[PDB]
Amino acid sequence: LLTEFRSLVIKNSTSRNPSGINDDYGQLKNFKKFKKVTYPGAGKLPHIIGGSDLIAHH
Amino acid sequence: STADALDDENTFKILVATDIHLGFMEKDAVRGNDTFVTLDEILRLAQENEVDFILLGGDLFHENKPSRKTLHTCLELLRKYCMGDRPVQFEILSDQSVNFGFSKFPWVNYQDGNLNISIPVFSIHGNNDDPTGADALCALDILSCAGFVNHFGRSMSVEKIDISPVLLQKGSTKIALYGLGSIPDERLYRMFVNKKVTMLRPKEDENSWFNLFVIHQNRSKHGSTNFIPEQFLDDFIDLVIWGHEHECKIAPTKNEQQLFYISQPGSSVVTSLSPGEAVKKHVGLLRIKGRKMNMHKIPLHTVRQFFMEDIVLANHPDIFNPDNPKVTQAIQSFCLEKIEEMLENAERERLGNSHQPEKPLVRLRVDYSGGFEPFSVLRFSQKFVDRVANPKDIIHFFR
Amino acid sequence: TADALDDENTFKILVATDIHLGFMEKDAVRGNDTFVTLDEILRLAQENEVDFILLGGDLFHENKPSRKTLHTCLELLRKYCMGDRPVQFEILSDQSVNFGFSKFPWVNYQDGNLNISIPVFSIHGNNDDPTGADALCALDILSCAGFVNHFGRSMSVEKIDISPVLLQKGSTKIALYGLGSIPDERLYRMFVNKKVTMLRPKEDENSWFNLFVIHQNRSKHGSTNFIPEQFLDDFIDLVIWGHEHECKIAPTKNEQQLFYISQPGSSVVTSLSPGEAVKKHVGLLRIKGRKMNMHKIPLHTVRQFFMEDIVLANHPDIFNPDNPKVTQAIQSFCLEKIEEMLENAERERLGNSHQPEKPLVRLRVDYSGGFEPFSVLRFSQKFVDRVANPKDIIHFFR
Ligand SMILES: [Mn+2]
Ligand SMILES: [Mn+2]
Ligand SMILES: [Mn+2]
Ligand SMILES: [Mn+2]
Repeated sequence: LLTEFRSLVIKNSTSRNPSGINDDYGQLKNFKKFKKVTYPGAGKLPHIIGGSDLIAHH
Repeated sequence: STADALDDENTFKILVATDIHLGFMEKDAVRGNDTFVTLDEILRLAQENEVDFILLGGDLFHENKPSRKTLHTCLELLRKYCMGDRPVQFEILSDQSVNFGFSKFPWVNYQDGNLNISIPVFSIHGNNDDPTGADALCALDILSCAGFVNHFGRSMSVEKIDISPVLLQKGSTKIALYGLGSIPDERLYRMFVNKKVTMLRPKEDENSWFNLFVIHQNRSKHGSTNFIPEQFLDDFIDLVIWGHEHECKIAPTKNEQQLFYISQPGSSVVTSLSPGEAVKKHVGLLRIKGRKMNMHKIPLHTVRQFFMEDIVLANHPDIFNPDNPKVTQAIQSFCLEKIEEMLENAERERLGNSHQPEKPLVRLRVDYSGGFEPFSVLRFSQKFVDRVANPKDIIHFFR
Repeated sequence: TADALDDENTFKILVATDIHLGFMEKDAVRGNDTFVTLDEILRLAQENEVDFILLGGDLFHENKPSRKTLHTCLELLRKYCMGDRPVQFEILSDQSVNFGFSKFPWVNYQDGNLNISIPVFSIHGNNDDPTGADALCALDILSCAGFVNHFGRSMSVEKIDISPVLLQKGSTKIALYGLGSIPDERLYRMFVNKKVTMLRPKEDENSWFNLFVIHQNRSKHGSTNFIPEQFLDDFIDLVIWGHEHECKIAPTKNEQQLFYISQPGSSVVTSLSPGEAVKKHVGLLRIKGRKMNMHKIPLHTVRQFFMEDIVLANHPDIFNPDNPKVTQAIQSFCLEKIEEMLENAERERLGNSHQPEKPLVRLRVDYSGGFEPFSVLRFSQKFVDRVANPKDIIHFFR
């Protein structure tokens, strides 16, 4: 059973603080770090200019 | 159910698959999409079961240099499914940089601040896709740099190998994942002989690490050192994902001598017409809780069906008489009947599966020992051109 | 003036083309130059808070890029495109029409899964045009990755409808017309047959800055082996000609068609030609209302190229065809010229550490008049460790 043993838990002088997300149930366990950023028009009906809105140039 | 209770905050749900050989026979007219559709099905199953993460056994791309279409299809599928919003409820305790040193972004994909990873993909490069070139790069490197697949288990040094683990913790459960990329069998055998293989273990909570190992090496012995004996590995390893062997034995099996289990998920596509390939393909959902484990095999509904049968003419002297001038005609008749029965079974099975491919694969192995003469395979196969996926490989004569 | 132009209603576009990424990769001396230049341009983009890059095509030199080339391209794009910088402009066109061939038909950043900070728009240049029954190109791979939005594809070859992508930021708006590279003769025939059309928005028709990128030969290399500028219509405001590698990034007014044409030129010296000699640049094109402003920025990592032609017949005093030693005098003069070239190269290099150490050289010699060429290899031996292309330092022609 015994083999090479090396302290692998990554704890520096200050132990690593796991990341989290708003607690949806109890204390939700999330460690992701993605947050899609907003762009203009977000949450707004798109003002799309297509189909008949475009005209061939004569 | 018992499985539902076993699905808790402290239970890992690892989906296991191997040897997708994506893009295999891509240029084929009939089998062209088999690999792609199979990958779609496996990823969809991963999503539906809400798996904590995927652990692919290697050989992800059939060719060492995947063709453009293959890479595009794989990448779009991964982006479509594995990118999402469902929370990931496990955390990494190891030194990520050590595990993924060869990547300029040394951290697990879902920890990237810019990618919305939902279903992280872990894998280990297989024989067909091992790093190559002076740069020593592989397709999994392309995907990883793109930010989809976490490529782990790389070997920094050829003289000596230090298989460091990635420590995955979910609640009270912890896992030590030990992956060893595909290495040529003779060399790895010799290195094991020379005591050049070492496995690091965490000094902390030593007994509390379900030691999970993955390898891509031949399991059967085809030569003096043209394989890897199980006896080499140590008993502290809890579960082993033997991947390279395409035949499926997904059911975990205990090694009495070594006291650890060995799982052979097998290929996700029938790359060859061999008896091992005939077994129904499956993909394993592994559950880990504490020091215990459980494996549940899931059928694939898109894997093109393979039916094989070995017929020995000499074992039917009543039916086959070599002296009989018309023995060849009777042989053809019986082979035709057997192939009809195989197709009947294939259609019967397919009836319940819509997505299943329509034309299954069939190979009849004929032992013509005893003076029996093989006949024109081409002319016989002419009659099943529209029925089977291997019209040119319906029968096989051997002695 | 530039600061005043830099407003919430002002676009900030970085334009470059013919990156020819990875070309001559395997070489020891210039192998890494392409990646260094790509890093330089991306870093310039990220430093000047550019709204979006508009690569003119040929983003990969080889139709099927090498594993290393693709890996490094993805690496750099990840390091310098993904971030927390918000994108401050908006799409107004119907997206699926433009990126329909992708299973995710929308501008990459509009996808929720990816944190794009600096969008990349491009077209497909000749060397990386779609090929195979699948009609996919490396830029399609990057698109699927969600890094580069490959726009301007043409579904049919018999008819072409260049649907613009409409981009607005504050008050200012842009119509971006991207026509991918096409075989020149075929495109010429299509223009002659009136099969070419460029759709326009009915709304505020005159308020849309019509910007049209194209990758085609400019100079007349044949009867129909190029694209006369007269084919374009005057409603187009600015044209970014991409294929030609001579850098002419200074906008030029064509008195006839009343449209500006800017030629960013390649970012790396692919071939030894006089046009390649000019110093390369990258344009921080700005747009506001119907007025535009292009400001060039030199690249500190493009391998230096010095070129000069020498007509021996033009120096009768120095060289006499009847002189038996004429070969040696010619060789001495060539050595002196090359030494002066190297001196100037080092002089200019001294001001930028990043610049490549071994400058490139190509000396064209017009040996007409009964003169004979001398050994190229023997003469070039003296600089094998001094110039980046020692095997071809001199060119003899008549
Ligand atoms: Mn395999
Ligand atoms: Mn294998
Ligand atoms: Mn070019
Ligand atoms: Mn070109």
